[PDB]
Amino acid sequence: REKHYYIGITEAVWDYASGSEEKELISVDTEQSNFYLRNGPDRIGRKYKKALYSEYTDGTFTKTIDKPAWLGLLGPVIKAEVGDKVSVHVKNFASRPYTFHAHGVTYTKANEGAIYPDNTTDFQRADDKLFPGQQYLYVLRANEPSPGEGDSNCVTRIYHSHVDAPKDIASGLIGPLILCKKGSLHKEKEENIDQEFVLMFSVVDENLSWYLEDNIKTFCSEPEKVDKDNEDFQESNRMYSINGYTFGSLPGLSMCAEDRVKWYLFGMGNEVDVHSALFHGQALTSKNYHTDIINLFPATLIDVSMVAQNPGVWMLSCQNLNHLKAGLQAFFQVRDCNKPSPDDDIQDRHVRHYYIAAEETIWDYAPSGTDTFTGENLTSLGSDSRVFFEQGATRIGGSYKKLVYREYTDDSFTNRKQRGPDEEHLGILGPVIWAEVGDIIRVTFHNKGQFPLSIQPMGVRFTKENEGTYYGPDGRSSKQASHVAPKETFTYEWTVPKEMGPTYADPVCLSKMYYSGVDLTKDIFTGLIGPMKICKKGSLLADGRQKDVDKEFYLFATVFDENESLLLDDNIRMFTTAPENVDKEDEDFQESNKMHSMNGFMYGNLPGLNMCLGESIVWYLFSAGNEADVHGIYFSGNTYLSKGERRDTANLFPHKSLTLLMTPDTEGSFDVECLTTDHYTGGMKQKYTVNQCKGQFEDVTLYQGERTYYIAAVEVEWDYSPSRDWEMELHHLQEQNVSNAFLDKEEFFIGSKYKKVVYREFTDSTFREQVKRRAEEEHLGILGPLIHADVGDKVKVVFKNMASRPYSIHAHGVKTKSSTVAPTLPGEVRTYIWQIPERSGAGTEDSPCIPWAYYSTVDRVKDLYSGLIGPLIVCRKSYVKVFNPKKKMEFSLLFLVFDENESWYLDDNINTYSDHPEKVNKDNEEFIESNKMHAINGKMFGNLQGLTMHVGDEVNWYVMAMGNEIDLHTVHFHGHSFQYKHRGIHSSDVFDLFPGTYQTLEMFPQTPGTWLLHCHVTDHIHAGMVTTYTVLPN
Ligand SMILES: [Ca+2]
Ligand SMILES: [Cu+2]
Ligand SMILES: [Cu+2]
Ligand SMILES: [Cu+2]
Ligand SMILES: [Cu+2]
Ligand SMILES: [Cu+2]
Ligand code: NA
Repeated sequence: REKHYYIGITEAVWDYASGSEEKELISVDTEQSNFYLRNGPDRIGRKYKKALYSEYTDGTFTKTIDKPAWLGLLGPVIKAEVGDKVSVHVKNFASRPYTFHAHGVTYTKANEGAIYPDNTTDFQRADDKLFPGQQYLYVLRANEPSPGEGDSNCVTRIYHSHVDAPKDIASGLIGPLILCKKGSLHKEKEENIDQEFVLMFSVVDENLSWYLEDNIKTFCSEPEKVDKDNEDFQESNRMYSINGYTFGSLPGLSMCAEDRVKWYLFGMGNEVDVHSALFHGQALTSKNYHTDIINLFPATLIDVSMVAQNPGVWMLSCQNLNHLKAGLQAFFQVRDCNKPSPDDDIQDRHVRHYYIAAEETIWDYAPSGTDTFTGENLTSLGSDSRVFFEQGATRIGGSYKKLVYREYTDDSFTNRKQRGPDEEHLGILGPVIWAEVGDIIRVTFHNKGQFPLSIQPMGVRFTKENEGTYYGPDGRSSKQASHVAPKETFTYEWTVPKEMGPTYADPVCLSKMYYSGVDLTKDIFTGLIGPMKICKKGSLLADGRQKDVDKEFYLFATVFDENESLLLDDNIRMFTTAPENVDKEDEDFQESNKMHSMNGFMYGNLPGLNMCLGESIVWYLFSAGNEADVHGIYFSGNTYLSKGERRDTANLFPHKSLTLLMTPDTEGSFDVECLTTDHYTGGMKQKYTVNQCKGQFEDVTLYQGERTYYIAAVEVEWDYSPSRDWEMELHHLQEQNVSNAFLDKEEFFIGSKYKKVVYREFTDSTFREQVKRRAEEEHLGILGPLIHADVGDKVKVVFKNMASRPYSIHAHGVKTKSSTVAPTLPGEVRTYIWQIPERSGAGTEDSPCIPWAYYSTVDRVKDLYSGLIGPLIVCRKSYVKVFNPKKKMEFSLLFLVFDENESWYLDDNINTYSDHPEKVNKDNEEFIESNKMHAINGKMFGNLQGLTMHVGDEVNWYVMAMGNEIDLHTVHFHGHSFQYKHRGIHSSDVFDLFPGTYQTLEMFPQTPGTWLLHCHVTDHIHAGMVTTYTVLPN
């Protein structure tokens, strides 16, 4: 279809609380409320000026069309079906240059709506910058791999200005392009959908807007008492919002019961935006998999379905805790329009009645007081583990009073039900609640604590009465469910109807959690968290095991803020011997009580994780917390399959829950750990053990071929950005001046060139000749040599250490002989046996070539940041089969903010490169900035080159990301979409990366021009994690 959309960039004042409330929110008092919505002299408050898209009838732009209540500040909705030509008529009524850049959709270089160096001119910059008053036509065609085969009828896509996109997004220009299949739409609305909504979780940083100057003068009553760097002031401008509606203010979300609702969600913003949206007491599914949470990061695109049940009014919170108490809340209002309900009638309805008590104890994050890994007493002088565990003056140290759930046999909470053999790993986790689809869970809860508590589950049904978090006004009579008094008892009825359990395509049993629901921002962190496990009808033994599985495990990787324990007070009394000197707001104090743990154990001390070779293992993982609970739970040595995909590493977030299926092949003592730099060094690393419980020769199956890459570790001047002309043209085009923290040399600072240790390939085993880097290998940079392998091989890596301290080399997915890597001393040279079984390459639903990282493992963290990272691709042994022409290209992309401050080569870096080596205060955080290098494949600001291809090629992009907590990255390709999974059943143009995420992205280029490739997180675009790839016209 040929479609037209009239959209105008007007300027206006946007109210982030739109009256008149005066609601009852979770973990929010009016002090919180005020921090953000008072209001000068030194505070802008609750209304700001923003530039916003608006819909009109004509290209006269003389009458408008009202944007629905619930849209808030978002531009109007552009629906497009496949092959439609959409003509977006724009008029810039605002006071500055803006644009209209679309996403899941095809456009020439003069319908992009975006401005960078792309080699373009004159006729192709009419898109790139609409000056004030100018009108423009943006021509869109719905002609990518548009929605996937396995994607649903319509998917979430966005549009926004791209002059300085963070600053244009901040300023209010952002809106939804819903993208549907040919031809799902009857009268602009998906056939057989009753309700269509769009939501944005933006932490909308109004400090970054173009309208701060205009906003401080207009709203701050005394504008020279306004240090724009006032830590506090800045944070007073961070509107934790849903369509720009902070604190429960989002209006217009009402739906009749039994309505089919599509929700078109997306993240937007910066490092701070680690969302975790929850639609309270409601049925969710994404791609015919159940989802309880919906995480969203910057520009994370995703749709979901819901049949709206349970008339009433419910919270749509985000359970990132720091987000939650900055009021990232809103309500949706499920009607009782009296539609007839299709009631099965699940036969044979079973009742799982549990007896749990909340009570007190001391933990003992380290029973052993040592590091099973390094061997050391955790408190040794200089150790990274000391900080957390140190005791005396104003440091609590190693043990904390915690409330924790525990199981009792019955009614009278008198006999326990003692922690059995395999339940040894649970630790701080409460007892597992479990059920089948159709059941009726009940939980008799008794409190034996100082404070009042509850049990809020995740992903079961509960009537209003049973809801264990309080909020309103929602019409609740009893507050008893939500508030249980420090020695009271309540019970506690949940149902588990079909829609809350796992689907057709889902695993057997879903990973879930239950927590205490009074004040989430303290009760979970206090120890009030247990695992839950809802399973398919009859998939469970009457004892509660999965019918065909040997061992089940549970893991809760969270960072335990004791800092917000209900009992911080109680602990400062009970364990500091200068309690009067305890400054609760002292950074260095706060650190002491951040127990980076798994099941509340640290530095190797988790018992229970024990299994025999080749057993059916089913791991259930979950997490909770805030934007520093990004995780990569990597099992060394073994891998798992989850919904037909193969990895070894679990990316976890607040209220995320993963079910992993594993059958473990190599025998030994292997490492569960968080790849996230800080969690490792801070003690998030445990052990599991595969034992020989019969055997019994010593190989239990297979291998075939044998390949020999000659690799070497060396040791070189790495410039991160040798030209600057790209950066220079960028900033000249946007008319910005800007100097750069990282790159500019300053007085005392480094800039761009740093000594690093890179992997390289060598020809013989003499290493006198280093392989020359090809021409379509030249895009790799800091990466080591590409390593191909096929489902069957073995890989000899012969590794010389042409470096100056012990390194190693090893790869994810890959298999070896038993649970150990060998170090490789300088000058010395060594061989590694990487086996490549069935469990190292694609799974059912994986596309055939899948990448992994190979990296040093002397010092996981310091080695990795120093330069030692590479790609290993593990392709399925194809065929006798097909012949006649293909064409094909490959690109490995590694997204990493390289912490040069962690380099072994830092000393030498500083001495060598800085103008004055004396002025370098190493803890200076002007400096910890200059040396955080934001880069794709070790290169920045268009100095990652020879991403080059031709129209009609078949490109596989091997994207990976490693590193810290800051290293969440969102990959966006301008011009083109892509697919993932085998064949290409899911399409998107933003792929979400964290440390331990590796994925093959199938792209089919088709448009001549030079196109941009950024991380969509605001800090990283601006830091220089960006480049272009060129597509050429045959
Ligand atoms: Ca352009
Ligand atoms: Cu959030
Ligand atoms: Cu974008
Ligand atoms: Cu990024
Ligand atoms: Cu784009
Ligand atoms: Cu962009
Ligand atoms: Na404010």
